[PDB]
Amino acid sequence: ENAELEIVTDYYKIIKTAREQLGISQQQLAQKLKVSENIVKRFESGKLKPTISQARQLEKILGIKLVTPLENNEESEKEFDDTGLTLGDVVNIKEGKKLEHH
Repeated sequence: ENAELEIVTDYYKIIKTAREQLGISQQQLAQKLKVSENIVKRFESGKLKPTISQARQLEKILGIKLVTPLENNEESEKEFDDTGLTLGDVVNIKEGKKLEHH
């Protein structure tokens, strides 16, 4: 049934373009949100949606949104979760912060 699918997920183009600009994996995103890789595919297929506190955290999850390698106009305040920034600021003693997709 195609009425039980979704495109108004709050998870479309706007975020999608940009999470990919950061290269961070499905499994890595899922930690940034306390969920599974398997749920995040479920949103990207229209089968499931995030909740309101989660929708609240997606806005905040990247500090950003919007952009492809090509998208030039993007004027909006950078807006990131504090655990997203400030508890993120590690591995601190190494360069660039030593992430899993690096």
